[PDB]
Amino acid sequence: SESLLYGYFLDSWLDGTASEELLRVAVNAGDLTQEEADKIMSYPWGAWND
Amino acid sequence: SESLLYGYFLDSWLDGTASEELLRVAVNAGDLTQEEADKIMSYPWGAWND
Amino acid sequence: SESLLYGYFLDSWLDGTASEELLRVAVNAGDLTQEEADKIMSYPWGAWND
Amino acid sequence: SESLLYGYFLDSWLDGTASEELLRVAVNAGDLTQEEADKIMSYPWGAWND
Amino acid sequence: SESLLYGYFLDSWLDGTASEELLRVAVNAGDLTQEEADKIMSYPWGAWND
Amino acid sequence: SESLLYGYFLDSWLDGTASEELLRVAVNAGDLTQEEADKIMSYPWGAWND
Repeated sequence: SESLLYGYFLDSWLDGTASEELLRVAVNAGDLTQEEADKIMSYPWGAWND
Repeated sequence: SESLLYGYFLDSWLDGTASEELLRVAVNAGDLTQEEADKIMSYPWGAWND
Repeated sequence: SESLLYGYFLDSWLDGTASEELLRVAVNAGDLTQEEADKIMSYPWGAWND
Repeated sequence: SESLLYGYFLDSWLDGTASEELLRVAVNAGDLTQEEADKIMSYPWGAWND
Repeated sequence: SESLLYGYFLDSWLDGTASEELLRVAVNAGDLTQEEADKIMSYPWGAWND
Repeated sequence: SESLLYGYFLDSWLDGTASEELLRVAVNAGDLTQEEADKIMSYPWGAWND
């Protein structure tokens, strides 16, 4: 099952506030797994603003 | 029982921010089941903005 | 106990965004029970905007 | 322990959106206990807007 | 562990909406412990608006 | 596992509302561990506003 903040970091990618770097900071923080970051990046960045 | 982000992706369809493609990205990500996507699409898209 | 999205659909009725039809779509989706829809409709629709 | 929507209905009283009637509709709906409604009404109504 | 509404009442203190009186109403309501109120008051009131 | 308010205090750092002092108040309150504060500070402060 996913990290507690997966939905939070996925939302920030989809609303265009998060960057590639931020997600990696979260990976090294342990708030996301590497696999989760790669999954979030598979979404259209800033899709909510389209 | 539903995927953790079902209510999140249902809300984005109902508020008119999500698209058909986005839901399918979530299906292949494993954040939604195929059945859940098809269920969300059964709702009036952008119903909150009506 | 109630469906996960009961509080969500109750809020949308109370803030005047949801309709009678939408609640029934949710009933047939299985995101609300028939009894839950009938309960939500017992509230003043758009009570938050009054 | 409290009804799931206690914090929701307490917030609506504190932000000045809920009324005495609404809380009682929730009591008869079973979304709040009578004791919970009486507790919420013990707070300053619309305290967040003060 | 903390009362369900601890994070809610802490947020209202930090965003400058809650007062000393409100927190005490919550103490007597049983939505916060006395110790929790005293803890919340240890934060800079309206810190989010600074 | 993390303190209940970790995601809350991480969000306030990322949206630029929280300060170094605030996080330390939360450390001494016991709403965050020292390790959690140091982790939150490893993120770009006010990253959501960038």
